[PDB]
Order: sequence, then C-alpha cells, then structure tokens
Amino acid sequence: DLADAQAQVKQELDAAKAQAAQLIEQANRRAAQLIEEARTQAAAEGERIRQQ
Amino acid sequence: INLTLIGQAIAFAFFVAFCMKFVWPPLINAISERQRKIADGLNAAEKAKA
Repeated sequence: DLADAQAQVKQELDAAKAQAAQLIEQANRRAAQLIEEARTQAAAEGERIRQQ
Repeated sequence: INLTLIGQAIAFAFFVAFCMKFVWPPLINAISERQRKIADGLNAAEKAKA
C-alpha cells in the first residue's frame, strides 16, 4: 500500500493540472467572445445614431 | 560426601569454558526478535504515510 500511495498522489496531481489547463483556457476564450460581441453591439448602435 | 577436589576442579574449569566460549552464538540471537519488532513498527508507519 505504501508503494500504491505515491502512484495515486501523482495520478491526482496530473489530473489537477489538466483541470488547470482546461478551465483557464476556457475563461479567456469566453472573455474574447464577450469582447467581440460588445464590439458588434457598438457597431450596431453608432450607425443607428447616425441614421437618426 | 568425599571432597575429591578433582570433581570441583573440572566443574569450574569446564563451566567457565562452556559458558564464555559460547556466550557469542547467544549474543547473535538477541538481534532477530528486535529487528522483527523493527519490521512490525515500520509497517505500522506505512499507513500514516498513506
């Protein structure tokens, strides 16, 4: 069981690092999507002002 | 009974021999149980490591 312990410890640390990679990669991608969407909204709004 | 100092002479001499001469194989023997206890304490520590 002592030998098993370190193997499980490593198999937890690597999974934690994989979670780190995945979610941190998701967050900034969502942020970029939000930036683009806000830019599109502003594009829609400015031309409305000009047409008015 | 009779003194017969030969008997006591041989008794002391062979006693001192048969004891000092073979104290050593006994002195070997003390260690095995002690190290068995070492094993049975270390296998106790392993679960704390878990």
